[PDB]
Amino acid sequence: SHSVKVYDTCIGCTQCVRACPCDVLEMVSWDGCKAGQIASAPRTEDCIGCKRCETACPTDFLSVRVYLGGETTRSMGLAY
Amino acid sequence: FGGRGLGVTVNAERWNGRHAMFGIFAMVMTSYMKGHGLIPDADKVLDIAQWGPLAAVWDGAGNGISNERAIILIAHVHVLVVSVIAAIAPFGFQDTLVKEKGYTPESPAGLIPPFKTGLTAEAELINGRLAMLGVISIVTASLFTGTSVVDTINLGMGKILY
Amino acid sequence: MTAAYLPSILVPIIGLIFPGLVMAFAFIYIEQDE
Amino acid sequence: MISDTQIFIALILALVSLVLAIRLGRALYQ
Amino acid sequence: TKFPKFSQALAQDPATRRIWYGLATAHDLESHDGMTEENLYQKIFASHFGHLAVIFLWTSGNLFHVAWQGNFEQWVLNPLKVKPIAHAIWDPHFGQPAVKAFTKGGVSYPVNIATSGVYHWWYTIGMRSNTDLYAGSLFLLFLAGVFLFAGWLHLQPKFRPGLSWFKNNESRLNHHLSGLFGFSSLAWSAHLIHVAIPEARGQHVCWDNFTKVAPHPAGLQPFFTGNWGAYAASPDTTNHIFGTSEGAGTAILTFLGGFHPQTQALWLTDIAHHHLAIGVVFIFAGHMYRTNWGIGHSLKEILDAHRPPGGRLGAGHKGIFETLTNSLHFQLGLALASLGVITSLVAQHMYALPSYAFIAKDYVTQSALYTHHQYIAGFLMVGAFAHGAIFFVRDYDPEQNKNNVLARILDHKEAIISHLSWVSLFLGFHTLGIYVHNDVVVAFGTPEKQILVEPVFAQWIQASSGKALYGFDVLLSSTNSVAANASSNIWLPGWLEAINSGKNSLFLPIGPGDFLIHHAIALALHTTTLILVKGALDARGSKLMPDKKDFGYAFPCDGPGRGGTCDISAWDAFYLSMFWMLNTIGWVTFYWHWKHITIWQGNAGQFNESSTYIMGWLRDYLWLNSSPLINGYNPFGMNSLSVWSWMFLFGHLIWATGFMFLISWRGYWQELIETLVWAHERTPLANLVRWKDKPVALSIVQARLVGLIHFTAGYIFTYAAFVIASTTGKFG
Amino acid sequence: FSPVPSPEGTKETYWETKAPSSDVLGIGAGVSSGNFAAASVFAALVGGYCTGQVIPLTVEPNPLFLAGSFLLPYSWALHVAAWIQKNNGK
Amino acid sequence: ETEAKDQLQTAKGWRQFTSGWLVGSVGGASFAYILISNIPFLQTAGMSML
Amino acid sequence: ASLDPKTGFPIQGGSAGCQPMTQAASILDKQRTVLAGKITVAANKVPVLTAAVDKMKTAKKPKLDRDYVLRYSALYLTTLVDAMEQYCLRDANGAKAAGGAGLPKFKETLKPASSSSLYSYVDTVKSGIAAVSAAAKAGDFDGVNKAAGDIKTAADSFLSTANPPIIFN
Ligand code: CLA
Ligand code: CLA
Ligand code: CLA
Ligand code: CLA
Ligand code: CLA
Ligand SMILES: CC1=CCCC(C)(C)[C@H]1/C=C/C(C)=C/C=C/C(C)=C/C=C/C=C(C)/C=C/C=C(C)/C=C/C1=C(C)CCCC1(C)C
Ligand SMILES: CC1=CCCC(C)(C)[C@H]1/C=C/C(C)=C/C=C/C(C)=C/C=C/C=C(C)/C=C/C=C(C)/C=C/C1=C(C)CCCC1(C)C
Ligand code: SF4
Ligand code: SF4
Ligand code: SF4
Repeated sequence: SHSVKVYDTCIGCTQCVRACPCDVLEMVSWDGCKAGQIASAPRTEDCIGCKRCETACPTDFLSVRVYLGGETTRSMGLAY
Repeated sequence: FGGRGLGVTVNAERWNGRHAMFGIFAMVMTSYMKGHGLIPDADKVLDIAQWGPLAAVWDGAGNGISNERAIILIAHVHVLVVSVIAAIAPFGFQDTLVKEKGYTPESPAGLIPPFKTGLTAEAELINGRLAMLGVISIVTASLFTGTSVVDTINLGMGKILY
Repeated sequence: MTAAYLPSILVPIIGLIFPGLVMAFAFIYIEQDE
Repeated sequence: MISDTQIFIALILALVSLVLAIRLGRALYQ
Repeated sequence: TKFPKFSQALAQDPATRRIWYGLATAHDLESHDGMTEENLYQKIFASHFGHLAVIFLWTSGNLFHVAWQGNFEQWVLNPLKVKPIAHAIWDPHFGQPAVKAFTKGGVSYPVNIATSGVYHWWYTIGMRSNTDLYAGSLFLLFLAGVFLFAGWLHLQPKFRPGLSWFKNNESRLNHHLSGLFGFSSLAWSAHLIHVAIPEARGQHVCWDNFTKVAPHPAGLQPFFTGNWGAYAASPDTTNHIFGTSEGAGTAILTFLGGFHPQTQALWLTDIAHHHLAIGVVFIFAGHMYRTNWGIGHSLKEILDAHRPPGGRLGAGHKGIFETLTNSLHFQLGLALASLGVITSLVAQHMYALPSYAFIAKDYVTQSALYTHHQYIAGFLMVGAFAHGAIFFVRDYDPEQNKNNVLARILDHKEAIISHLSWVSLFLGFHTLGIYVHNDVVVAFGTPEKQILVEPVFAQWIQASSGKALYGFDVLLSSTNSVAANASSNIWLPGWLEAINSGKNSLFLPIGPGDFLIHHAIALALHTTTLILVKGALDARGSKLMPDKKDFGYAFPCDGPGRGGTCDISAWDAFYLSMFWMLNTIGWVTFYWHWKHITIWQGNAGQFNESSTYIMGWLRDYLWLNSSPLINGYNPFGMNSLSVWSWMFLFGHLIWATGFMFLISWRGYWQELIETLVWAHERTPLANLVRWKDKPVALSIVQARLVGLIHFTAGYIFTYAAFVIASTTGKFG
Repeated sequence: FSPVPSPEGTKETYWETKAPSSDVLGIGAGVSSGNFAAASVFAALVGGYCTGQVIPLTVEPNPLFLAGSFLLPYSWALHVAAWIQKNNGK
Repeated sequence: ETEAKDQLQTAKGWRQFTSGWLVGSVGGASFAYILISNIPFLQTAGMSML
Repeated sequence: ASLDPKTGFPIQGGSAGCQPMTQAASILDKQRTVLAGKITVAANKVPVLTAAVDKMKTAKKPKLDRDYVLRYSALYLTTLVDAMEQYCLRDANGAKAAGGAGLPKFKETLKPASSSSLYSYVDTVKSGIAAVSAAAKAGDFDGVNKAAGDIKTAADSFLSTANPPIIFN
């Protein structure tokens, strides 16, 4: 699977989760940012590696970071 | 691979034994066969015009395979097609070259199998080990002494073949 | 040429049997799981 | 010129080199 | 599911990508699962012994195939007229016209004519018969077996070297300088003095008589008295016929200089004295480092103490010792940069100063050897920068390298890269502009208007070495000079004869075309360096991707965000610079080959007038010399250049096929493949057969590599077919 | 990544002072700066003389003048050592 | 490897299929050889009538 | 029973059993068949020179190639003499030339190649080398041809009186 990380520079804008086509990311409560929430990745096995979450990230360096790793049928986007 | 009867197994020992007994027969038979000139047009060099570029050899004289060598090769091709058909589609009773993955490997014969005068497996293995050694003995004897392998076969048996 | 028979004997073996056999074995090894 | 026996000696030594190559490749592969 | 046994991430991939990536990552032992440093260095050691053996099997094969199928004994009788045979052809696809067309070389069978020069090398070093070429082939088969057994043996538990052994820098340097470089150069002098020198003079010396045949008539008594100049007395006369006793001297060590007048090669006594000098020098250099007896240098102490007190290098080389030793990629990069420069020296010095008898009249061999070693040079130099990029990504620790030369190179990475960008642009704009100026003016019927700039600096260098063509009267060219007077008694008479004579490639005449092409090569070397340096320096990060190090050396991209990040990895700058390497070695070998074929005709002025504009390069080099090559077969027959005629088209095909992988990218191909997966599953009588691995399109990085390989292979095969067939067909 | 070995007796030679410590001179660490400066001038004169007397090189050069001609580059390292020793108070 | 051989998509069944395919293919090739050798029209491309 | 014309190896096997364990041949006899085979190769390459000189003479403008004649002499004629001298050495002194006195060295302290019954043929071949070179300098095509023929007769005579044992081994 791919490995998806969220760094503590996340402002909790929820945009990376909305971008996610594969329900990899979700919002959890976090007191670090003003929004009271940070992104989380409890479903990186469904991560295809599209990196749409990275594009939606408005932080200077993407708080969400996809690291392409081992490929599976799910992470390869194979309908066969 | 090894779990199918391939490698240094008694199945391989038996199969190479069968091939070496046949090979000793074939070497004796071709020695007798070309000693009396019973291979037709043995020296006749095959023409590339009929057979194509597979017939070329590059020997300075003739530049082609001889008819004798082609005939022995065609005999070998006959038993190779038998070999492939027996390997992939064996008989119901025949021993198979590639044993099923889950099989019981036959016990190794040891230094000497028990002697049975009939058409037994033990007799096959003894003769097969002797014939494989015999193939090495003739091939080395011919190599060492600078004689044709047909000639050393004839010399060992006291020139009975020719 | 001395041993002129050897190019006729080896070039088809090395050029057809060798790849065929090693491709067959390589195919079996890459596909196999255990 | 090279004899057929000389070519056979070269083929023997290259077979010994092939066996040592197999043994090194199996050792490197573990 | 178990083929990449070194990679569980690939061995669980259900696609065809697993096979490709397991094949492509096989030799990257550092990335293998559960890899310790002990096991890494011990597998590299054993696989280095396997490379040693492959080289020896390759050399034994060349010797065996020439001893068996070549015409070496016919060639050594008459080396200027007989064409050397590489090996015979047994091809069952040949027609009888093809069999007849390849039956040259004085033999009765089809053959390839050797362009490798091995006949000239084996002739020069002593080999006379097929029996000793075969004996060399046998000895190399034995050595290949010895090094295969050594590779297996040093994988055995008691014989496994420790990491302390693998990083003993001082003992390895002492032994490689004094034993591997120096003593084997000294032993090579012994081979020349004991074997090659007597057999160049007609006297056979083999293992059968070499302990009872003295190389010198006096014989090891002048050496053990200090009367060393007695070994230079009575050199080979100018009447010497190589291989025979007529005109032969008795000297075994000389500094005559220039070339043997018949073979047009360097004197073998000069070569024997060269390896004796360079041997003693390297042996002395191999006593530099401290190993076990308290004398010598510690490499750590030398590197730590070389920080200039002005502070301009920062901490200097503090910590460079550890970085080098711990980083196999830093070592590979130093080794490959060093080796790439040498094989460029090999290419440049072997055409201008040939060492082999009757080569430099084998124009095909000279062209093939130069082209071969320059392409090897470009590959080694690009790989050196590649492994410097891999070093920065994988092995470079900034904390261990604080304010070093390495940190301070990264600190000004933008000054380095922007000034390489400037010099590349500078040279490119002007060199192309002058070339286009020349093309436009010549096209407009005004060749005089061409901007032709004389290569005065290089001509001054030629004159400084004694060329009298330009009338500089500098150093050696001036008869009454300190430099000229000093070498007059030793090497200058021969060198002046060699340089001034126009029969050799030593300091070939240079004019405006030479200037323009040298500037083109400067643009190419600077631009390949720009791409490679930009890749190495930005390997660990950039403004576009700050955390690039975390992704590795070879990754596809960071996605379409931040504007687009295609070809952002350091591997992708290797990929892009590989085209620039091919382009520069193209410019170098096109220049070398065109200048040499024009000189070899006796028509050097045709290069002098046509090389200053690009249509001269197109019509007078590529189009004019294509005609023997592309007529290797036609509807009127074929000749022995048909194979190069077929290879030339084959190179054009591979090269163009590479464009498919480089222009068309993955999403198109994955959508094709999904329709093929549908079609196979829906086709009756065919859906009985199922793939074990799901067919996927090639990866982004993999297709860049596949297109690069196809581009490169097409480049090599096209040019090799051209440089060999045009020179063979023309013979001049 | 693993301990990198160095020969026994390897000591620290990194310096940021005016001159390196005399330990960078190895076996010449105890030589006075006057002794290096005099050896440096002596080596420069004898090396330059021995070099000069065999500038037209013959097939019979004097081996002592060849060996003595090696003192000219050796004199360079000698005066660098002289500078290091004077700036260490030696 | 499974005990059942009644289907092609089994190890034993595909081995039986391969066995049959070899015997059939060599026999069919032989049958074609016998027929073409015996019949002159088959030796030509259908131009024997012409 | 004889030595191959080109490769020079033993040709046919034809208690003095040829097989290695039972071989009755000495290492001296095996060295003698090696030397005799080398003599055979060098002597059988004399027709090649004769053919080349005939091609040179029948050309439209004929010139003797001193380089070819001298290089052939250096490659084969000098080799033929050295092989014959070694056979004479082994015939005269005996086992000592086979390594019985040690490594080949100066002052080997063994009976010379001269004083051998077969040495006179070696003198004939040495005269042939001198004639081949003298004719090549002179430009005399016929001289090279006859001189090579003299060498060929001498080498064949050497082998006939030598009666070398052929060790197939
Ligand atoms: C590695 C160098 C090398 C190369 C490139 C070749 C190339 C060739 N050889 Mg071989 N050969 C070599 C060494 C080599 N030879 C050596 C050292 C010997 C002495 C034993 C021979 C003996 C030999 C014979 C007797 C014949 C050839 C022939 C041929 C030709 C057809 C191929 C064939 O039948 O191979 C057969 C070759 C062998 C059975 C010997 C093994 C060759 C080497 C030792 C293998 C080394 C492999 C390499 C180092 C790495 C392998 C891995 C690689 C795939 C990455 C071809 C031109 C045939 C020929 O001339 O036709 C025109 C032929 O009949 N070769
Ligand atoms: C590199 C080595 C090599 C060699 C030695 C050959 C040899 C041959 N090829 Mg070539 N071929 C090769 C590579 C090679 N091929 C490659 C790489 C390609 C693709 C570009 C081709 C494409 C090609 C075509 C398109 C044709 C040939 C043909 C031929 C045959 C020559 C014509 C003749 O006399 O017909 C006489 C030929 C025969 C009587 C056929 C003999 C059949 C053999 C002996 C049976 C072998 C059993 C098989 C190998 C089992 C292997 C199983 C596997 C595990 C290895 C001959 C068998 C022609 C042909 O097939 O001939 C009919 C032909 O039409 N070849
Ligand atoms: C005298 C002692 C000695 C010698 C001879 C060697 C020799 C070698 N060692 Mg070393 N080694 C030694 C002691 C020694 N070792 C010690 C003491 C240690 C422990 C501290 C090591 C530790 C060590 C390691 C860890 C490794 C080696 C390796 C090697 C091999 C280098 C690969 C190669 O082919 O380069 C050959 C290089 C040359 C012949 C010189 C290069 C010539 C330059 C580049 C240009 C000259 C061009 C010239 C004209 C040549 C022309 C050729 C002709 C065609 C014209 C080489 C055989 C490596 C290897 O491959 O393992 C087997 C390796 O990994 N060694
Ligand atoms: C007049 C404005 C200007 C100035 C002062 C510079 C200054 C510099 N540029 Mg250039 N550059 C400019 C415009 C300018 N740039 C433009 C418009 C482009 C896009 C084509 C570039 C592209 C560019 C590259 C690609 C490179 C530089 C480099 C450099 C540096 C080396 C000097 C050199 O060789 O120039 C070289 C100049 C060029 C290659 C392009 C010239 C572009 C035209 C001629 C100038 C534009 C005129 C502008 C419209 C004036 C309008 C003002 C008017 C309204 C009053 C230096 C910092 C090099 C560097 O980093 O080396 C240290 C380098 O590699 N520049
Ligand atoms: C003929 C083919 C060609 C040409 C000319 C170039 C040109 C260049 N390449 Mg490219 N490249 C090519 C093929 C080519 N490449 C290929 C096939 C590859 C493989 C992918 C690469 C990969 C590559 C990389 C990876 C790099 C380059 C770099 C460079 C520059 C190197 C020379 C330089 O710095 O200044 C020379 C400048 C020129 C030759 C430009 C010509 C000047 C123009 C034509 C002025 C004309 C004005 C005119 C009025 C325009 C009319 C337009 C009309 C519509 C009005 C330059 C822009 C490097 C770079 O940018 O360094 C700074 C770099 O990093 N190239
Ligand atoms: C890339 C590669 C992979 C893994 C890592 C690696 C190991 C380091 C590397 C090395 C690869 C290497 C080094 C590969 C080396 C490959 C080699 C050397 C192959 C040699 C093959 C020789 C053959 C088959 C000759 C057989 C002769 C015969 C049967 C003659 C027999 C006989 C005749 C007729 C006469 C005598 C009697 C008999 C015995 C009867
Ligand atoms: C990218 C990368 C990252 C970090 C790690 C890394 C691997 C190290 C690195 C790679 C770096 C790489 C790949 C570096 C490549 C570096 C290269 C190729 C350096 C070339 C150096 C050549 C020199 C200094 C020639 C000097 C000639 C002279 C002085 C001749 C003098 C003369 C003589 C004697 C004779 C003639 C007269 C004159 C002219 C006077
Ligand atoms: S987008 Fe970047 S910032 Fe907005 S939530 Fe997802 S991670 Fe946190
Ligand atoms: S990569 Fe595509 S899938 Fe994986 S997390 Fe970012 S958005 Fe969701
Ligand atoms: S195009 Fe291919 S490479 Fe360029 S960004 Fe999108 S994915 Fe990465």
